[PDB]
Amino acid sequence: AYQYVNVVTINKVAVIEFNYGRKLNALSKVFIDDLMQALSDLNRPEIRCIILRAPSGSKVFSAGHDIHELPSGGRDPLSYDDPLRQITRMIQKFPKPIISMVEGSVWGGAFEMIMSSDLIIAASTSTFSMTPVNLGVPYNLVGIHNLTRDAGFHIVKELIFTASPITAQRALAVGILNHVVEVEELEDFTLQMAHHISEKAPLAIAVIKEELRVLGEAHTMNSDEFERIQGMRRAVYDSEDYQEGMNAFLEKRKPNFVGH
Amino acid sequence: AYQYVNVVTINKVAVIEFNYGRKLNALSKVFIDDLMQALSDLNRPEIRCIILRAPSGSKVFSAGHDIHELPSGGRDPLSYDDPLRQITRMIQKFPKPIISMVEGSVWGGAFEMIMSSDLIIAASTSTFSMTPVNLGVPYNLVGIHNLTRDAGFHIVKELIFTASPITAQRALAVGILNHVVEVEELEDFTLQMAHHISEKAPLAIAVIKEELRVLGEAHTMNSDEFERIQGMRRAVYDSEDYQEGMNAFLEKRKPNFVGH
Amino acid sequence: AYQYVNVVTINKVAVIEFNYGRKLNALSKVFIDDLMQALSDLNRPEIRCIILRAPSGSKVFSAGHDIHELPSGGRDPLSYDDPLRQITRMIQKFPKPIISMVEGSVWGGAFEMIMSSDLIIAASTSTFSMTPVNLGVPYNLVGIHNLTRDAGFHIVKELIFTASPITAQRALAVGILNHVVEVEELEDFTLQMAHHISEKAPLAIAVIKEELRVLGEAHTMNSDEFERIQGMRRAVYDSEDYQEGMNAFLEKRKPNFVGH
Amino acid sequence: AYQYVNVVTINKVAVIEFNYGRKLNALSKVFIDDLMQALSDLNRPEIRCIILRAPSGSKVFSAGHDIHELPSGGRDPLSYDDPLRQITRMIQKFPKPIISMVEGSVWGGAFEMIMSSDLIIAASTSTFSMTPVNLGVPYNLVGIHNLTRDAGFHIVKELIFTASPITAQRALAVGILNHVVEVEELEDFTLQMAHHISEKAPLAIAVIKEELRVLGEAHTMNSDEFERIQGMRRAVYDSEDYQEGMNAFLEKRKPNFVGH
Amino acid sequence: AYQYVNVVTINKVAVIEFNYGRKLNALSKVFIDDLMQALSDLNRPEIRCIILRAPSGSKVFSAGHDIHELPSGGRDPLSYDDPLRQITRMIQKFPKPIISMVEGSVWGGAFEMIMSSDLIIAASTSTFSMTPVNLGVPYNLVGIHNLTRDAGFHIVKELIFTASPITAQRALAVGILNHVVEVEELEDFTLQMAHHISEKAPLAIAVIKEELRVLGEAHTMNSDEFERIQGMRRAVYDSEDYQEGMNAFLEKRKPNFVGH
Amino acid sequence: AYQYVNVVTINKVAVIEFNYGRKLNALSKVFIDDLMQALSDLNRPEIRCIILRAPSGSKVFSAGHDIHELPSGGRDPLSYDDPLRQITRMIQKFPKPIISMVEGSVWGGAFEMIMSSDLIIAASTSTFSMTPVNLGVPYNLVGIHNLTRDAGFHIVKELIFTASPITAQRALAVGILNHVVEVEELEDFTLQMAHHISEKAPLAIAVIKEELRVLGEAHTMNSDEFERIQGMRRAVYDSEDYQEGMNAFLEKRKPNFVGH
Ligand SMILES: C[C@@H](C(=O)NCCNC(=O)CCNC(=O)[C@H](O)C(C)(C)COP(=O)(O)OP(=O)(O)OC[C@H]1O[C@@H](n2cnc3c(N)ncnc32)[C@H](O)[C@@H]1OP(=O)(O)O)S(=O)(=O)O
Ligand SMILES: C[C@@H](C(=O)NCCNC(=O)CCNC(=O)[C@H](O)C(C)(C)COP(=O)(O)OP(=O)(O)OC[C@H]1O[C@@H](n2cnc3c(N)ncnc32)[C@H](O)[C@@H]1OP(=O)(O)O)S(=O)(=O)O
Ligand SMILES: C[C@@H](C(=O)NCCNC(=O)CCNC(=O)[C@H](O)C(C)(C)COP(=O)(O)OP(=O)(O)OC[C@H]1O[C@@H](n2cnc3c(N)ncnc32)[C@H](O)[C@@H]1OP(=O)(O)O)S(=O)(=O)O
Ligand SMILES: C[C@@H](C(=O)NCCNC(=O)CCNC(=O)[C@H](O)C(C)(C)COP(=O)(O)OP(=O)(O)OC[C@H]1O[C@@H](n2cnc3c(N)ncnc32)[C@H](O)[C@@H]1OP(=O)(O)O)S(=O)(=O)O
Ligand SMILES: C[C@@H](C(=O)NCCNC(=O)CCNC(=O)[C@H](O)C(C)(C)COP(=O)(O)OP(=O)(O)OC[C@H]1O[C@@H](n2cnc3c(N)ncnc32)[C@H](O)[C@@H]1OP(=O)(O)O)S(=O)(=O)O
Ligand SMILES: C[C@@H](C(=O)NCCNC(=O)CCNC(=O)[C@H](O)C(C)(C)COP(=O)(O)OP(=O)(O)OC[C@H]1O[C@@H](n2cnc3c(N)ncnc32)[C@H](O)[C@@H]1OP(=O)(O)O)S(=O)(=O)O
Ligand code: NI
Ligand code: NI
Repeated sequence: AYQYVNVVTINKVAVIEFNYGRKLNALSKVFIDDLMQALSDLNRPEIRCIILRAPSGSKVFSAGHDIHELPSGGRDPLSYDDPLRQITRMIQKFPKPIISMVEGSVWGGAFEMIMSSDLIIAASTSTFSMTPVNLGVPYNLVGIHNLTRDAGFHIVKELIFTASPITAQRALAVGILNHVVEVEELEDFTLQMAHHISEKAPLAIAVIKEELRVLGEAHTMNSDEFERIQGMRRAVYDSEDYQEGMNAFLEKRKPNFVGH
Repeated sequence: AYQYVNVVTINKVAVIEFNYGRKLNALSKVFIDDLMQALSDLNRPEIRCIILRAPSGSKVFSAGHDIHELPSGGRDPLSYDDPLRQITRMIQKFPKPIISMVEGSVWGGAFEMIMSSDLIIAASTSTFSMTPVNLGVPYNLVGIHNLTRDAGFHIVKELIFTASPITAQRALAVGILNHVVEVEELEDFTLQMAHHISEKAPLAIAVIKEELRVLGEAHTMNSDEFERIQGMRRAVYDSEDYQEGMNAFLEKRKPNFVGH
Repeated sequence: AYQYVNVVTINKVAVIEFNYGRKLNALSKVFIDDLMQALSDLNRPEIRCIILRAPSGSKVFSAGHDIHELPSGGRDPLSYDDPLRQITRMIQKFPKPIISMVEGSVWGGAFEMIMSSDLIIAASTSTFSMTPVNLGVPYNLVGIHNLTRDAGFHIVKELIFTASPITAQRALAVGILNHVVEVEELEDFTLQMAHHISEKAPLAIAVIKEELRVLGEAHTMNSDEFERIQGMRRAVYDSEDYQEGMNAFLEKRKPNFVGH
Repeated sequence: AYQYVNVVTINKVAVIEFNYGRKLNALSKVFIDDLMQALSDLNRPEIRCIILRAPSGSKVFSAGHDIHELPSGGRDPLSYDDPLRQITRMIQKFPKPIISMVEGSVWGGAFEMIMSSDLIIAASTSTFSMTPVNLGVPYNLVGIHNLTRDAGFHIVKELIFTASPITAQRALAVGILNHVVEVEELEDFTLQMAHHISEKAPLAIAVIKEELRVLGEAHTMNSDEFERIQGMRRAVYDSEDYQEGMNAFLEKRKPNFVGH
Repeated sequence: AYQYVNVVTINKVAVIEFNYGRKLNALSKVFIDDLMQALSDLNRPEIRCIILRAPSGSKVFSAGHDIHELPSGGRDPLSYDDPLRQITRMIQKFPKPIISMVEGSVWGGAFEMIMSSDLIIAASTSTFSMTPVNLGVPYNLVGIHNLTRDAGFHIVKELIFTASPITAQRALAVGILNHVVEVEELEDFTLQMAHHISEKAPLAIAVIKEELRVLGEAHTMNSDEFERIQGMRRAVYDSEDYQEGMNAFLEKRKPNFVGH
Repeated sequence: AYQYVNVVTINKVAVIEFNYGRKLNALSKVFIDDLMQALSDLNRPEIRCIILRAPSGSKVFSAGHDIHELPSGGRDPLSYDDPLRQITRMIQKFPKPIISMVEGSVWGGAFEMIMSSDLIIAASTSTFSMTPVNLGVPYNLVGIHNLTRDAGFHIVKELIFTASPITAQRALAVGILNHVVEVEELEDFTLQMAHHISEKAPLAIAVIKEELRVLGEAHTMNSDEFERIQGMRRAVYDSEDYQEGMNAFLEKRKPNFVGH
């Protein structure tokens, strides 16, 4: 029923499995359109819990935002109706829990996507990287905020400023992951927890989830502060460095950033 | 001088011990009113630190809200002057440190109560559960907010959406607990910390505790957002699921939740 | 060049070494003025990352706020223009990452200073304490807020109410520190990470740092609540206890606090 | 095409005329559902400006909330999905200007409804009253806020505390109305302005309307404050006085309020 | 029963008449303490509306803050527990409408006091001046906020930057006053309105006043911004100019301000 | 001296007169850069009050934003460092009162500019229009906020949705202006007020001006609401209507807006 995802229903749990292996489940507009369609189709009282996953044995869970779909320069790369912006809002507003079940490496926007979900259960061999400083991308306020609700600020700044992968074991220690399991146990450990959640009161889960969403968003600022940040972001997406970051990825080389 | 608590004073440290074991120290109106009177009576310059505890050897620290006293009549069960709501505000505004010293199992409202205190020191055998999804209860914004200042969002959502107990060891790992001690060392570990705090400057403690309280509360939202959440909560406490949750608990059977 | 700091530039990384061992790198105005000038002078495109350190082998990283300079004539000791308040603003607003590379003991205002920095890498023998309750100091809102973005509320309250030192191992476990290494590896580990950061896109680093700063600050309150807190702080810095704390420190004796 | 409104379209201007004169255009659920359906049907690119009006010659523009549909005792009479609450939100979110063109007397909820619209043009004989204090109604935060964006606090508190009618001339003087015109010129004057607005850029109008909506709503408070206000409101809608106010209106007698 | 006020109650209305004309009803601690005790004594269910007035034929309604009680030698003149700050909070939180019935001239803190009240009815010969720039006083955030809810910013800035008296006619036109009437009608007009308000639902009045109070207060800012403003205010109350403003007032001469 | 403004000092008052009559004082980058330099040059203790004026006899006070300098499409026209955005911040943060003394017609950005000033004194023949809906411009949040602190919402929505001029008399009536005077009296009346202000306490004026600025900006919102607004603004500046509005102005014809 979808080109880019496969949905299986097990009792009251729906498992949405990525089927975009040819672009390593990059969050291209058409992939995200199918994932959002599949979530919408599952917004029914007989479904009580969602699992997001890559196919069994995947080396790459998701390669993150489709770098080819980023603008060439002079345009905001992460505007409100960008597909990554759409899917994080939809996950956060969805009235059922969404568990990210992670096998393989997770990159950039895909790391934000799983951080926006309710629980993360990961393989012992999974790895996690936050990548805008590799490309010169001015990440947006909402996107950064979605990275700050689990690990502390020092941990988050190390992840973003180094863009270095962290292990599942370190991700568990700093509070990013709920559980780390051997890859052979991942699917059944995650399904056991999803089935348990599915026996609980779904209207209580939905309103508690919404209350947590609203409290998590409730860091408020005045208009001048937001427009000041937007002007800083524009200077970045106008920079030579942003174009060097895009070109280095296209030419498969290490970018040379100079600070303009 | 109280029916439902025993108070011992050791120089500048006051220990408030639950005396409601008949009802597993459930947070009934008469128990909370005594606990609040005892705290009020200890608000004197000669007292510098409070310890809350269950009696030595308790299997159950507190069974949480008295489910007989939960409003069933399409009436908000966690309104501003509900005893649980009163005691958390009082604990948080109290100008001395309050340490929860936990032996036995902690449930629901009693988990929110210890989370509202300043430090938690627990026995290695103690266990912790947050239970509103078991009953279909739409936990209130302030109450949920009180669960979000220690562990991360993914961890909080696991605790609430599963309603599964966690060990003291996991509660320490995720940042809920300050210390975990062998049961036979719990009382003297907690007392030595309370005596030590009692040597420090009480006016500096009080103003710093109050500054943390107001920074912790300073997640702000507009009226529309609050009224929208209140409407969602009312749809939950009006639901058939909420009735089924209450009735199943009291009739000692598994509830059948349907999403209405 | 600078009287009170030494700067070594290695490729794109600047290492700022404290040179105030006379007062164990206490935050005297003359020392902070030199540190802020040295930071300002490093705000140039060819510098990509800063390390702050005490001299190799230091027993004391920083002894904290200069207690001789703390106002005890009954004015606010932590007003907006105080050296500690100035250096934390400058570190947070600095468009390059600032890593605190810690060897030795860290006290009070120096603990707030490293908490305000982006990443903290510490020696396994380093120790950390937050000390206002030893002196009767009413720590200000911004300074307390700077302590709340890494460890949870319960842990922060234990640190502040006890003013007890914690080990590097505990500071890592509770999420204050990024990494703990053997002293012999501290320069190698820290420089490797700083050089790595220095290959990344500096304009993306700067805007994301600023986004995190403004999100971190975005706990808002009304004027009445601020003026109320300021009145409570005044009552503390006018107290007999505050004079007793200051005198006790200068006379190298134990303060006796009485709650006025 | 509607039972309770009549819609006329003149180029880019739509006039929605009430057709509920046998209940004096009271804001009953059936009337408001037709009004909201008519607005939704007009959310089309070629419609640029809406006028809301009562029929020509109306003595009563609207008698406000249907007092027979106000919750009798114990339920919030002004919950998020109450019809008055739904229509003010829809008017304010609607991406085209909505002009209230007022002939006759305006009461209670209907006064809040025209205040929620973008412009008010009124007959010289029109009158305005805000009536919750006649009935003992605890008007909700969003609804009170909707009355505060035109005239000052003192003038708003006079209107609500007295429940006395003001003339169109006073309503113009204090900043509630845009224009006052003789009743024979009201339709022509309002249509000329609507046609003129309709020549302007609709996407600029829509985004500026939405910017004003969000700035108007951006009075934020913490969860405890909202829950405290909700507890005060519940005490009022649980009061003897609230029952007495409803009873007195329906028995056409002077209420006897006693402050419980 | 009071030295500095006279209270008369008829039916459900109380009139608090100032009795401190030998000091032109200056807001000395002893006068504010009596006014607050009189209002506290009237917080009874049978009292439903308060009027504040000067005696019949007063030239000076209130000469404002007693300049003799303004702190010199570097304390904040408008700290949270200053009598003017206490009375404005008490009026705003008082669960009954408070009408200011004004005959004569209104100065400085007394202008803030009447602005904090619910309605102002004034004689046609009344005059109003806001005076901090006369004395070099850094008016506090709450106090300035209390002046912004009636007239627009440009008008408020004219009143403050000029310190020039405005007529009752102009005060009515700009939205500061509810009504202006000839002196001989002032008491009859105000009593008619107070007695009319006292027949309305008191619990509805109280909750709506409190909702307006919290919405009015709900302009929120971060800790840094409040601390930055406080540093600015301290520099002013530490200034040459502030000492010169007070000295000039008490020596009955014109200050020479120099901007230090 | 300046190419595009003329500055006169009279005692402690500085008058900045526009000298760009060949472009009807349009807010070009070269003009704004000169006005800002002149303002910065006058930030001196011997200057107490600023007046902004057009030359005596001007038909046009300012034609507003230089339409030639708006970016053609796909670019935000009112970014943080746009000249209009810069000048309004600088006027608002300027520690001396700035009085707009208006002869002639005021358009668009020039209307936002005088609104951002402290007081407006205008000739009886002056006229005022706010014009973004003539051109299809998505005005920014800060810009709109600057139009909301004087007149009420219904009045501001009329001015913006119609783009029709208002007279000085109506602008006085709705709270936009301080004073309207005959053109022959304008200069003398404005100078007398400016000289009067110049004898008051400048430090008190500066801190109260800054308090008002921050209270004025203190309408706060979460990141998502800001980014949702920016997405809407970008849909407008990407629109065919935006291109049509600019092309119509250039080609001197009536635009044909279609809603995309
Ligand atoms: C902008 C935001 C964002 O999400 N950016 C994307 C962040 N993602 C990344 O940085 C991952 C970039 N890719 C990689 O590091 C490697 O391709 C990955 C994931 C490790 C796996 O390496 P492999 O050697 O197995 O495969 P290989 O290098 O040959 O690539 C296979 C084909 O897929 C392509 N590819 C990979 N990632 C992306 C992507 N994110 N967007 C678009 N295309 C992608 C890659 O270029 C290659 O294409 P072909 O050469 O045409 O076959 S931000 O950075 O968070 O701000
Ligand atoms: C509503 C909020 C809240 O705090 N709800 C309450 C959450 N509390 C719980 O879920 C704990 C429920 N109870 C249990 O799990 C077990 O009773 C525990 C506490 C482990 C005790 O086990 P035991 O085997 O020793 O005793 P047993 O199950 O036989 O129960 C003995 C009698 O105590 C009763 N009881 C227990 N808890 C409560 C309660 N919270 N309110 C009212 N009654 C309670 C239980 O019904 C039984 O009563 P009898 O039938 O008279 O023997 S919320 O959920 O957080 O939103
Ligand atoms: C107010 C905020 C704050 O930052 N308070 C300060 C917190 N700092 C402290 O508690 C550390 C106090 N210092 C010490 O305990 C000792 O100096 C420690 C670190 C244990 C090291 O002992 P030593 O015997 O090795 O060194 P010694 O005591 O002789 O000091 C060397 C010279 O520097 C001086 N010194 C030290 N600390 C400070 C300080 N915080 N402020 C001002 N001066 C300090 C110390 O007095 C000595 O100077 P001389 O006696 O003149 O040689 S708050 O508390 O966070 O609110
Ligand atoms: C909850 C909010 C709200 O909007 N409350 C309702 C506010 N509306 C009012 O207070 C209007 C009350 N009614 C009146 O003042 C008069 O009925 C009105 C509008 C002036 C016109 O008087 P008339 O002489 O032409 O007709 P008359 O008074 O005899 O009543 C005709 C029949 O209609 C009825 N009626 C009127 N208004 C309402 C209403 N809002 N809800 C329900 N019924 C209403 C009135 O009771 C009478 O009924 P019958 O005697 O059976 O024919 S609140 O108050 O703002 O909080
Ligand atoms: C500090 C805040 C505040 O509320 N400041 C106070 C603002 N109040 C004023 O500026 C009013 C100052 N006073 C005057 O303008 C005149 O005294 C007024 C009130 C018009 C009355 O004129 P009169 O000719 O009838 O009486 P006269 O000028 O000779 O003074 C009578 C005696 O009372 C004294 N007086 C007056 N006002 C105050 C005051 N606010 N605090 C302390 N004393 C005051 C005045 O100095 C004179 O004193 P003696 O000659 O010693 O009997 S602030 O400025 O808003 O921030
Ligand atoms: C975008 C923001 C903004 O500030 N927009 C600009 C708003 N300003 C306007 O709409 C005013 C546009 N101009 C007019 O209304 C009239 O040109 C004005 C002030 C009344 C004077 O008309 P007159 O008949 O007296 O003289 P006339 O029109 O013949 O002289 C016109 C020459 O000057 C030019 N002009 C005028 N205004 C501007 C402007 N704002 N930017 C650029 N050029 C302008 C106009 O195009 C014409 O040029 P030439 O005749 O070709 O030399 S927004 O709209 O607030 O968002
Ligand atoms: Ni927060
Ligand atoms: Ni406001």
